[PDB]
Amino acid sequence: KQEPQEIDF
Amino acid sequence: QQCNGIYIWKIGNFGMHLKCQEEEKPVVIHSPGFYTGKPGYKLCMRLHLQLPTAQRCANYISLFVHTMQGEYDSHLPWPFQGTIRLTILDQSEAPVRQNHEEIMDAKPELLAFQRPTIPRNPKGFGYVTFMHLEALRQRTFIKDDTLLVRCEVST
Repeated sequence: KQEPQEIDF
Repeated sequence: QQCNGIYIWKIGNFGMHLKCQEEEKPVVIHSPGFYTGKPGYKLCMRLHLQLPTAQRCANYISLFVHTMQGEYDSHLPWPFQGTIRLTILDQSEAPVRQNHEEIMDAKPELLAFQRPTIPRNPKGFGYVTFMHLEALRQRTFIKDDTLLVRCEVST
């Protein structure tokens, strides 16, 4: 299952 | 009555964005800020068409969510907790519709779910590889040169 992630833009 | 906040993001002139991506130019667009309710959180979506040459994620549609400073922030709990359903809507015949979606639980330990000190939170939460562009050639996701993105929030 694809897991979301945090990205600092 | 139901109580989840739902936003429908219509992305027009999609063919233009695809041509740009194929020209190896960045394609980054955001949805207008929308509220999960009243009172509710102000959020916005971020869609990236990764370059044809991006190694980790070439030719993918990336989809993220950002918290924003909203007019009802003083009447809401923080950090944000809940689930968010992200969906790219199939616009083909209703006989059988297969949307492309993911459901994610917020992680209160991440600053992406706190209230930002500036209009839009620099940190976003989502999927770099939400949907491969090739998938658009398998079903009628694009109709009248428009892509439909749905965001349902359950607090």
